[PDB]
Amino acid sequence: YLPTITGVGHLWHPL
Amino acid sequence: RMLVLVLGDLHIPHRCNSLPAKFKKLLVPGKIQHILCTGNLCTKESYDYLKTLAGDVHIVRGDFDENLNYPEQKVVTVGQFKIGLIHGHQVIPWGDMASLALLQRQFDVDILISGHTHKFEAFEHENKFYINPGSATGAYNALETNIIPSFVLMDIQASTVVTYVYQLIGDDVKVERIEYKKP
Repeated sequence: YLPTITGVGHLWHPL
Repeated sequence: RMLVLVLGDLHIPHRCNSLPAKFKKLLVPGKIQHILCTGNLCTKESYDYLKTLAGDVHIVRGDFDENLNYPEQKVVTVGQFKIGLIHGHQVIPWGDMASLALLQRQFDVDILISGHTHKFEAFEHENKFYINPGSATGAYNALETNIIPSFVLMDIQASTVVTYVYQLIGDDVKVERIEYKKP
């Protein structure tokens, strides 16, 4: 996961 | 599934000495299938680096690129998606929507990638998708008020592309994701 640019949460990403 | 790295306007070494370390740490050789580079590398060192990451590297000619032999534009097909690539300094006003839409139609592409502005974009317009990866080094340009480093990763499967944008925000990488479907 990485933190989202906008907001508080996180996002899974392919790298 | 095909992963496509999209980046450009590095301006190494005249404006920036290197890719941000945390971006470089994210790009593991062998992970990514295709690289689409908008240009302004501006030297062979950076082309050599991209070739260590993937076996299929495409690059178009920027207005500061030392290698003037890079094609001025390119169309590449990845899965179901035809993708257009141009650096974008040729479009006046820079980033002009009507001009980019004309390029979309003339290239006959589902996705049009351009650069030059050093501003990341990822948006749908009249059922086509437009990407600008920004500057992977945060290189200044003539106009903008200091630049956030960014690059894009496209995750393509069947008729869907999931576009990830990576930004170096302060000293940490953050991400945003946008989904697009071939109509």
